[PDB]
This record gives sequence, structure tokens and C-alpha cells, in this order.
Amino acid sequence: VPHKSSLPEGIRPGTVLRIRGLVPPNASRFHVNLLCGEEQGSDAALHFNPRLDTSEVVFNSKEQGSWGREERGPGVPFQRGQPFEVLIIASDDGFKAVVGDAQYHHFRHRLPLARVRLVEVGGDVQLDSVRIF
Ligand SMILES: CC(=O)N[C@@H]1[C@@H](O[C@@H]2O[C@H](CO)[C@H](O)[C@H](O)[C@H]2O)[C@H](O)[C@@H](CO)O[C@H]1O
Repeated sequence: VPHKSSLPEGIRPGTVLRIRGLVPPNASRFHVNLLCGEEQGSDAALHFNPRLDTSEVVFNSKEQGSWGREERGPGVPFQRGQPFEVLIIASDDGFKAVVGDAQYHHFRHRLPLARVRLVEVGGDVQLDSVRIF
């Protein structure tokens, strides 16, 4: 099961996305997206993309079909066959990514928070819960 849900209340500084899930034993990669529209080709304010196949975690945004400049977090705090907890925290200047007990990365806004409309979680991931606070 992939997660996809609209955000009718929008997201402001202090919005927290909590993702609890599991990386499958033969997983390659999964993703967390904050989209600015409802259909697949919409702009992405955030594309959070742990890649176990290439051993990296890529951050990026997407506008008018074009991926912006990639960012990467320090190491890979995900492991095949192991559960995880990710917090995506919105502030005025960006998104704070929290993995496990550690501040993992800070992704500064490319698109204004007011444009975020949808959260999507999918790929090689099994989900326990996806919550917006
Ligand atoms: C168009 C393309 O293949 N781009 C390459 C990157 O792969 C894409 O990365 C974006 C995020 O930036 C998405 O994760 C998308 O699903 C990927 O296909 C790739 O990460 C980089 C590595 O240097 O090369 C791009 O050319």
C-alpha cells in the first residue's frame, strides 16, 4: 500500500509529517513527496528519496516537469528488513528531516509552503502509519 492524501488545511510552520514504516528485505528505494497538485506530474515542494540500491538519500524539488538541484543527507539511516521513523518538519525556512533519534537533514524551501497540497508515500516501503500533525 502506497499513501496519498490531500491537505485541505494546507501546511504551515509547525506542521509535522510522521512516517512509520518498514524497508522490505529486497527493497531498492522508496519516497516521500509533498506535491503542489493532485495528479502525478504536479510540482514537488519536497521529494525525499532514500535509495538502498545506490546507498544514498536524495532530496529535491520539481517544477514544471524539471527536477531542481539534488541534495543528499549524511549516510543512509535506512536498512533493508528494518523499520524506521521519519519526521518531516515544516518551518519558515525549510523542511527538517528527522530519522530515528537524529536530525538528519535540513531542506530549504524552493517552493512556498502555501503551494503544498498533497502528501504521497510510496515505492519499496511497507507502511505502519502516516500522520500529519
Ligand atoms: C532524469 C534523471 O534520470 N535524473 C537523474 C537522477 O535520478 C532522478 O532523481 C530524481 C531526484 O532528483 C528522482 O529521484 C527521480 O526518480 C530519479 O530518476 C539521479 O539521482 C542523478 C544522479 O546524479 O542523475 C540525474 O540525471
